[PDB]
Amino acid sequence: NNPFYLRSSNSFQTLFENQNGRIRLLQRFNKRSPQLENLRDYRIVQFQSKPNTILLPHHADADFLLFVLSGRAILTLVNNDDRDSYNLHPGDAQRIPAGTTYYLVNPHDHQNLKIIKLAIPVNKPGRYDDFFLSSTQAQQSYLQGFSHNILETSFHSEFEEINRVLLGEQRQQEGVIVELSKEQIRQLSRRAKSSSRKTISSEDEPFNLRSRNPIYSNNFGKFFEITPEKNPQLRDLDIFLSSVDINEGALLLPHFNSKAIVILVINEGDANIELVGIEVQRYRAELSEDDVFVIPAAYPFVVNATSNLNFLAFGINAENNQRNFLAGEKDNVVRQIERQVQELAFPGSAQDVERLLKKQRESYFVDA
Amino acid sequence: NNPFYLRSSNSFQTLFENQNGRIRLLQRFNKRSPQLENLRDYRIVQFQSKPNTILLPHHADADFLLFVLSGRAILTLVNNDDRDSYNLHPGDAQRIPAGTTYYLVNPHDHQNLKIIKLAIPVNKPGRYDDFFLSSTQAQQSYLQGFSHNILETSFHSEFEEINRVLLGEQRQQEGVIVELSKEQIRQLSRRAKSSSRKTISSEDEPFNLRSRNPIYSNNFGKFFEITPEKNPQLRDLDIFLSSVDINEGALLLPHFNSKAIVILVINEGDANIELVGIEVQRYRAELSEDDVFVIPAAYPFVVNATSNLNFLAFGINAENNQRNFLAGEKDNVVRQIERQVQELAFPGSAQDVERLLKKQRESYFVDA
Amino acid sequence: NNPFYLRSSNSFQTLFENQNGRIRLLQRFNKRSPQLENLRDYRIVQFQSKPNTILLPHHADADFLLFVLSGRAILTLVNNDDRDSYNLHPGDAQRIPAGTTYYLVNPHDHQNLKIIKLAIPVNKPGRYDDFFLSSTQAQQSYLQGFSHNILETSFHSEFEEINRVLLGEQRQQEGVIVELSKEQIRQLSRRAKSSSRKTISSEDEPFNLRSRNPIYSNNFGKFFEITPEKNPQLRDLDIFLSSVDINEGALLLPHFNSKAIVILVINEGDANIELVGIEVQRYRAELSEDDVFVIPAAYPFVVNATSNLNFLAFGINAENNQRNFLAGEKDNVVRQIERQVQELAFPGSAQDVERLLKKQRESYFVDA
Repeated sequence: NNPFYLRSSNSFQTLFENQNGRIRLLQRFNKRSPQLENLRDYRIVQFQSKPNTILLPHHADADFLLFVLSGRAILTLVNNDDRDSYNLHPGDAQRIPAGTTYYLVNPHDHQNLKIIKLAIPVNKPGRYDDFFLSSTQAQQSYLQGFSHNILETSFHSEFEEINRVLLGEQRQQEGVIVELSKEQIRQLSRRAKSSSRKTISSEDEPFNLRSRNPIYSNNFGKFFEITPEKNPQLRDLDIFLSSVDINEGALLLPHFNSKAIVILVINEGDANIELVGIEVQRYRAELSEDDVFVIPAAYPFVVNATSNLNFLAFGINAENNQRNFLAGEKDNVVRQIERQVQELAFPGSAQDVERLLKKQRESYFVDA
Repeated sequence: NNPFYLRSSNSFQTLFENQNGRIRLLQRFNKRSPQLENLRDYRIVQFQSKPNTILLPHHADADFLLFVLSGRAILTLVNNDDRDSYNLHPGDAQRIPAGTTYYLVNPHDHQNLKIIKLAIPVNKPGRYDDFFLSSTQAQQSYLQGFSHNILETSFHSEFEEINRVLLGEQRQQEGVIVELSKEQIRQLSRRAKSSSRKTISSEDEPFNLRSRNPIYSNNFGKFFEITPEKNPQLRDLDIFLSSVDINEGALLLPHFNSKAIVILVINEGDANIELVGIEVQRYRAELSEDDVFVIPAAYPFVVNATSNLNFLAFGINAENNQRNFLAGEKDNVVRQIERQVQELAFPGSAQDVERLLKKQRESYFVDA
Repeated sequence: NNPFYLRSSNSFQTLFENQNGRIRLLQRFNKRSPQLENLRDYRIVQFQSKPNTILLPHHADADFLLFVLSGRAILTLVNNDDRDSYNLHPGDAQRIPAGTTYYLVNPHDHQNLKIIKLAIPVNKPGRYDDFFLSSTQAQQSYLQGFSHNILETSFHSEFEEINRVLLGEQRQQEGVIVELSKEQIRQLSRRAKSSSRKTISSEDEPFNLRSRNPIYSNNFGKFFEITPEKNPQLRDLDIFLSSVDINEGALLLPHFNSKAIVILVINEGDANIELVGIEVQRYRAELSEDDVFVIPAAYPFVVNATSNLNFLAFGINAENNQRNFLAGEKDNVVRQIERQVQELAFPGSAQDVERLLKKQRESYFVDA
């Protein structure tokens, strides 16, 4: 019973699912246990869709920070007078302001589209609703919420017309993810602007973690990260994003984040995490794809890859976060203690400590 | 019965009242429905007073954003070394910072003074107290909480003297709102600064809503709005103000605010409102003068004026809010949706959708 | 039963205590009484250690605003690639960011080190844990929370040696505050930056409150105060500091803060305090060394020193706070009400109210 571990097979609630894909909402971080209370305004959403599909137009009373784990997506946000459309590849991230109507195409022919969105609801901490403009066997259009008179007046048309064309009270679709012809992807994709090296510090276009060099990278791992200091959209959310690769049989060395609260999601592969909290308490879990683990701020932890692994991290409370390592040569806080203090904090000579800590000649990732 | 509707006769508690005026406090938004949790920091206050009256000096442990619905006022904020007096007219808005001693005159001879303020308590979320300096048959001066010995040392006088002059333990007024002579309004007014075109973006002086052009206006209504982007006091509170007129028998077309939570207050007239939440849920209400209605962020709604109508609205969480209309020609999000997506999202041809969405030819306000 | 008085003897919990000093954590501000709910993210920590001692390296999931009440300290913050020592004197303040490893030396040979820190926990509002790197008879190292296998791989070493050097499962020390030699204090002191007049507005270094002229000073009292206006560290936190000396038999005149919530801490001496809330409510307490008292924003209060007195104040919600006195010549709000409104608000003529407010020729501090 590890409250910071959310196994994908029992921590989600399906919101919409059919033959074309699925939208699952993670359980609230706080309802499991009160140690995660300052995550109460955040939810994780998972979106997955079959090739040649579109998620129909809708908005939500929540900001979404979306990140493409794998596949390809056309994300099109439709404003009251304009339309922004973006071509997303793995590693691409983009903020969707609360209450923006958008739709989401998977234009690939064989690859499934895998998206995670950090949701930030506006009206009530941690709970929001999807408002679907469309009419569909799964859900009613929100335009159906207005009376016959009000609708007739607003559309300057008889109710029969507006019901036949918009609502369908057979003629309507089956779900909120539906299939596309080739011709329509051919037209829906061809206005979509793609992320670039020149977008890493843009205020509107999508940006990509992996388009820049890792902060740490050796023969055993790669750690990509983008922080509020570099991106104004992450600056506004006070969030950082990381995407880290670990070879099978290697680990990310024990470390902790000074002030950021980390939500990590397994994208591919499996891994063993150990987490330390306060006499000390060991928190352990064995993870697989779609699993979620949360590292409270300043709690040390380690990630031991048991297969080839990638995970995404969301860093809440991100501003001026420091990643402090407890082993290895680079970024090792323990080795920065004055020698006389090392002497008194541990049982052992200064030189006996100094020698023990110099042994691991590598940094960040090592072989296991 | 609609948790977002707050009928004026059932939703206000009277804080003070007598023959000269009255002050009432709206109920906590998050008590009425735990659906309005992110409004818990805010309260609505309604102030009304007769001609040639004054609300005596006091302060509160809340920020106020006050707005003059109708009538005329002199607002005087007293500082520890200074004093600022303002000449206020219908549409005039001003922030009173938390803990600022002030008093408030109705200088008019025949017109009642009607004011609404948005309260933002400091010590407890959504709860604050008024601290009256005056000693009055309806509340004790907060000077009276100090003991006799501390009073005498503080003021360097016998308690008899300070009691006689400050407290009167008859010689004191009957309530906190009391009548004024003509001579005194004469004296109290001749240093009051008035709002003006150049005050539209001050941090000091009152700014008037309806002194710029309306952002939408046609033959059926007018929509005045000032946002954080134009006025620095509104930027600090992160609030927008609107004032909107609607001719009897017209309506504000269905629309939603992308991210702003709106508290609206009926200033004059009668209206029916329809609000759509989530299968859809219809929330409907018939409103009149002094009633309040709350629209959560990204919930669509309509407002149908059954008599000539003016309402005031406060937008919580206002920065970069977008107003998205669902019908009419201008700022219509539905009509920004790509055509092939309209075909897949509604049960009807692409031309069938385009043809209906053009039928309504007006924007914003239409005749019912 | 004053819900704003936090008597030392029954409002603290001992976190650590041994022969060389002790750390204590004040009870939650809100668990006391629902009146202080907007202080639920804050906690007070009292620190005290004997001469020639050191607090062993640790970090916490909280920001600390620490303040030296009396004595001398070397504060060393160790970063992942750097180290920063500071030489602290009474009045010195420094923010220790969350998750910053640090150790705290008392280099004095006779005087104790009295420190208070304002904690702002990161993961759960108002609740944090200390993460000691050291393996001591009083607490396990958090490195012990990782498994045998993991620790071997990370430190490239057999578990016997890791255990034999860092953990020691007799060789280790008794508590988290331990004694120091004179060789060691020599060495830990010779790079220790010391606050001065060019750090008053640093974003990094200690700044001394008492190195500037006080804001109020006369023959009875001294009132030093530094605010977020002039120091970026306090600006990020939205906190002011004050330290005020009052001679025995003198008193701080009745006053309120407009918008700041004040946590005061008796450093040295005894005082009677009258607090006034809302008919009016009298709140009284006899304070002495280490007591804590909260003054909600906009509540008038008075400090009557019954022995030579110094206290420290944290002003939460500090930006643009105004201090309004209610007696004396300078910064007296009551003396700024127009004559005619003084005529209406008190049962005494304007001439009688004029004479009585003028009678206290002194300001801020006066003699009892």
